Amino acid sequence: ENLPAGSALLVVKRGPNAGARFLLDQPTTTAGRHPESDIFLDDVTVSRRHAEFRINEGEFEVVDVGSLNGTYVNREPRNAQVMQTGDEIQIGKFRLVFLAGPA
Amino acid sequence: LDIETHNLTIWDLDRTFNVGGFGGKETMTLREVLSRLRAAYTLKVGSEYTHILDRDERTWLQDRLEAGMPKPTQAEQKYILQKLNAAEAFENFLQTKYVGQKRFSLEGAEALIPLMDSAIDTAAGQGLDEVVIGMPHRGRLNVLFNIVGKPLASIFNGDVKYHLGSEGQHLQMFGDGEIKVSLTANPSHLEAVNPVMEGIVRAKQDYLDKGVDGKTVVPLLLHGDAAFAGLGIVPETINLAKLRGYDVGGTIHIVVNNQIGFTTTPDSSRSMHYATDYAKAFGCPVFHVNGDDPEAVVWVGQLATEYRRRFGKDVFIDLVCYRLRGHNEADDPSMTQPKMYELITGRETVRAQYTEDLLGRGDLSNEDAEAVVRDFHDQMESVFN
Ligand SMILES: Cc1ncc(C[n+]2csc(CCOP(=O)(O)OP(=O)(O)O)c2C)c(N)n1
Ligand SMILES: [Mg+2]
Repeated sequence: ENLPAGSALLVVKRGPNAGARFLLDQPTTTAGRHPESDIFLDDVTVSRRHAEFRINEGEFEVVDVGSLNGTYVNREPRNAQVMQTGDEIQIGKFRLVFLAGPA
Repeated sequence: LDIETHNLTIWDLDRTFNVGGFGGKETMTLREVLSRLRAAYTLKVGSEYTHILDRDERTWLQDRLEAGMPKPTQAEQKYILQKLNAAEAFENFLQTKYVGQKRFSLEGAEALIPLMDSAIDTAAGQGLDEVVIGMPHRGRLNVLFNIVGKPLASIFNGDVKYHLGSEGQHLQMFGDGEIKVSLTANPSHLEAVNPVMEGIVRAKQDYLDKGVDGKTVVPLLLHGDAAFAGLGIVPETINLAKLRGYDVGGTIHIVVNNQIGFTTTPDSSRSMHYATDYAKAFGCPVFHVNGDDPEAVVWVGQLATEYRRRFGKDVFIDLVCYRLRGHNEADDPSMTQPKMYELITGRETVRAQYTEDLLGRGDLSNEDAEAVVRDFHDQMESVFN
């Protein structure tokens, strides 16, 4: 919409902090239960270091960094995946939706 | 249960007999018949169901018990290990950071946390609205943090924390279900919450107004073994279950059987064989389960919640565990029961035993195995920040 060019957005569909918005605009962004995480998701089901979101030549990827419960993209377990708009990402009991920006 | 009592010998083990549809077969050998009966009725789950009078509800239980516990997936297995890690992490924080909490310890009975979670999750998948919990002191703060979902800040800041009520939400890991969870207030007088909790559930059902086909608020009630057999309020409240103004669609009962009162043993506590023998007066099923086999505990929770929704009657679970410490802060339990506390002192925990069993069935990869170790350190660092 009014998002800067080359950026993207994640929005919490289901979870305690539902409606929260996060901005992907730097080469690596960390997500876990560690209090110094970029995307801080406090629950027993999330691991301290759980996944990273990486932007490489204007292309957005999710990567599992060794969690117990794993990461799911559209109710299917994955180790790495390139995301298209409107994809559901599950980290623990949190469910997030990915929205791209202008090119 | 001995083959000699029925005039059969070792010489009959490999002969074939007509069995009338047992194990979905017309014929079978005595060796095969004995194998199946022992797998179904003599391992980690003991069932009492043949006293029930209705033929359809006796056959439903028979078919499920003789099919056996389904083999759980790897994902399911790791979710059970994460709940045991959280339970034990919180017990350690309470014992170290605060004093006079030895009375209220859950050490010996940590499988309670995955049993309660199994039942609440099964109810969310059925599409129901709320679960109302009533219980005594033992394990209360653990249930507030791991089942209701309150923050640590809220718990640790008139009357004490051990008697006030709370509310929270339960989302479903591998589904799309949500459900409310409530905890009722109570005094130190044992079993006085039983009738008060039932009344709260009926008022909430009446407000939703969904008719006889409804009954969408589930009562979950926790007892101790000595109080359940001894106090008369317990059977007085079960007698209201099927009456016109009082029916709430069944109650799931959990008796925590740690084989001791305060300084008193079961021999001097009851004249019944089991503590859960009031069930045979009211025509309801009983499941006895070993508190050191967590996969069997999660199955019994599921089966009990499914029986309530189908038949609308009460169901009783006996969780056989032990009490690691004494009831007082500074009191020796070997003073009165020395022989029992020879067996208890210096055991491995249920968490430790289950971790050793998963890492020795060779299902897990190298990357997967490292993660199981690191999970217990994560839960600890989180609580002690
Ligand atoms: C009505 C009533 N009678 C007696 C007591 C005293 N009391 C406090 S704890 C306790 C022992 C209860 O043992 P049990 O029910 O087996 O559970 P445990 O605490 O061992 O888990 C007793 C008798 C009480 N609190 N309330
Ligand atoms: Mg007891």
